[PDB]
Parts: sequence; structure tokens; C-alpha cells
Amino acid sequence: PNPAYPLSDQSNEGDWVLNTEMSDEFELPLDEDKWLIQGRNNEYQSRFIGRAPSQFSVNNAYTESGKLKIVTKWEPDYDFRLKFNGDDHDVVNGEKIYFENITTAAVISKKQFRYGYMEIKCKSANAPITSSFWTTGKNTSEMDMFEMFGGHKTNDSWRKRLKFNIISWDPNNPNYFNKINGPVFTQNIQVGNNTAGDFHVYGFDWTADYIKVYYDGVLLPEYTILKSELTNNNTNPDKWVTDSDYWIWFDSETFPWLGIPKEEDLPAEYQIEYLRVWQKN
Repeated sequence: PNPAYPLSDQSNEGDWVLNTEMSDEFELPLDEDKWLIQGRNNEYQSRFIGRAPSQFSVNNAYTESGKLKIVTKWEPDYDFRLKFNGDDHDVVNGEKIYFENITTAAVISKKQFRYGYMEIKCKSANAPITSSFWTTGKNTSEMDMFEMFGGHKTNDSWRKRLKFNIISWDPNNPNYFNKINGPVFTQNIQVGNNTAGDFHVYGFDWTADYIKVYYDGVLLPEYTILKSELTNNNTNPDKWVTDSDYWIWFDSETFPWLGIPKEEDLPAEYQIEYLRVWQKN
């Protein structure tokens, strides 16, 4: 296939132009003028040090073999830090979940963009750890294009799952996460192959009016999101929160309610062969 165009649009019906600021083939050492390794020089996007028990380490993101590696390690002697609020723990189901044992990483674009075709070729980490591809905007919203859980020990659907979420981070919005304690919208994108078994190409076409999902070049129409549906024909406009500039994130996190890796599961690698972000000419 031609890498100049989305795998799902090889005739370039979209008149696509690669956004070089947001794109990377990861064939060189990680470009830290393009990418924030979370925690580099104590810089934390969204003040997010990691999801307990895991914490983001600057040593767990690097390129290797043409891929960005987001590594999950068993590292009990890591110098786990406190949250920006001074806590040594997250609060999950009302319980204090302490930081310990596991390091992951997060890599965030230093630039933002609004609307485009995002195509990521990746293989999820083969452990009970997330491999995620997502966005944030300042006080606006967050689109989790996927949370994978490639090494789920007991759920085969999760091994083939891309959990997709849209979250409102705007306190003015009735769907604000800290009002409804959940996403504006979520769906389980199910693909045909285990996300940790091989590299696959995942496409997310993000526009002002729809979000579409592509797998290995093929539209998955069951997962299309339409503004007219989410807003019920513009009668509930606050349900459409993705008209925002976004940073792009890759990361891995412990989701303790799904599972926690054993040392025997680690190290594990979320491997990103490339990110291609196109926008319309």
C-alpha cells in the first residue's frame, strides 16, 4: 500500500495531506521536540503521573526497531513519586490504591491539531495492562480512540477489544465527567484478531460531524459516531464535545478493576510502528 494516504483511502478521496507535526514513523531516536515523554524534566501533561499502582517512567518510552515502545516493567524499587495533590495513591471504588511495583510510560504530542485521519499501526502489550491511543484538550474533552488490554487473562473479547470513550472535561457541560462520573459516550470496538498478537492498522477519521473507525484498511460501520445521533438532531448539542484542539497520547496503565500484571507477565511492550495524522487539503 501507499504510505502517503490512509490505508482505507488509497485513492485519496479525502485529499489528505500529512500533518508532519503530529506524525511519526519512529525510525529515529524519539524526537523530544515533537513528543513529551511524560515526566521528562518533571513535565506532566494533565499533572497525570500514572494510574495506580503503575506510574509513568521516563525510561519506559523510547524507539527501537522502527517502533515507539511503551514498556510496562516490574520495577518494585522504582522511585515512585507522589501525586501533585501529595497523595501516594489513587482513589478507586473508594479505596486507596497505592503506587507500587509497575512502571509504564506515556508519550504526548507537543503540538495539537483539530480534525483529521489518525492512523496508528501497533501491537498492544501482551499483559494485563492497557495499551491506549487517546487525546486531551484543555478544559474541553478527551477522546479515547482505544484502550486495549491485550493480555487479559480471562476475557477473550477484551483481547480483541478497543474500548472507545468520549469524556467531557468541561464543568459547564452537563456531561462533565465529574458530574456524571463516566463518559459522554462509550463503545467496545471489537476487531477480528487479538490486539497483542500482531501489528494491525487502526484508523480514526475525526471530523466535526462524525467519527469513523477503520481496521486494517476496512471501515467498521457498526462503530460510526454521528453528531446528529449523539445530539439527537442538535437538540442535545452538549453531547458533542470533540470539536476541540487535541494533543495525542500513547500510553499504558494499570486498570486495577480489569487486572493487575504479575511479574511473570512483564516486561511487556505496546509497540507503535507509526502514527500518521492527515488533514484535508
